[PDB]
Amino acid sequence: KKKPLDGEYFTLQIRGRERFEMFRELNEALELKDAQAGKEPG
Amino acid sequence: KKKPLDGEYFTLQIRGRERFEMFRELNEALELKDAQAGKEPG
Amino acid sequence: KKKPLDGEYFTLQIRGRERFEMFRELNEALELKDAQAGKEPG
Amino acid sequence: KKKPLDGEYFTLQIRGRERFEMFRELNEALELKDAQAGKEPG
Repeated sequence: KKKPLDGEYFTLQIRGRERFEMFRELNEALELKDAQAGKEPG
Repeated sequence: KKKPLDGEYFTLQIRGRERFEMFRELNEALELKDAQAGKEPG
Repeated sequence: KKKPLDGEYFTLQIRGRERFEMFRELNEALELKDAQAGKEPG
Repeated sequence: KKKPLDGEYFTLQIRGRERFEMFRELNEALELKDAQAGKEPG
C-alpha cells in the first residue's frame, strides 16, 4: 500500500478557471483507470 | 498591446510522463480555439 | 432490473483510426465514473 | 480538388446529451489541428 517510486511528476499551467475544472475532470478519469489496473481482475 | 490582463492561472500535477504528453495536447487544443475567438469575422 | 431507461443516445463520426482510439478511451473514462455514481456509499 | 480520399471513418455512441456536447468539443479541437497541419509554413 503506497511505497517506493510512483509515476513521474510534471505540471501544466491552465489559463482560465472554467476550462481548468474541465481538464481536472479528465485527470481523475485517467487516474481512476490506473487504480483499476493493479486491482485483481476477478 | 497584449497587457498582462490574461484569464486566471491555475496548475495541475500530472503523474506519469506518458499520460502527461496526452493532457498537454488537449491544452494546446482549447488554447487554439481561444486564438480563433478574437479573430475578426470576415 | 436494468430497464431500457438509460440516458439519451447520440453519436459522433471520428475520422482517422488513430484519433478514433484516443476518443474511445475518454468515453470509457467518463462511463466509469457513472458506474461509481450509483455505488452505495460506505 | 478535395478528393474523397479522407482518413478512415469510425463512429462512437455517446450516452447522455450532457456528456455528448463535451466529447463533440474535443472532436473539433483535434480536427482544427489537422487543418493547421496542411498549412504551408511561412
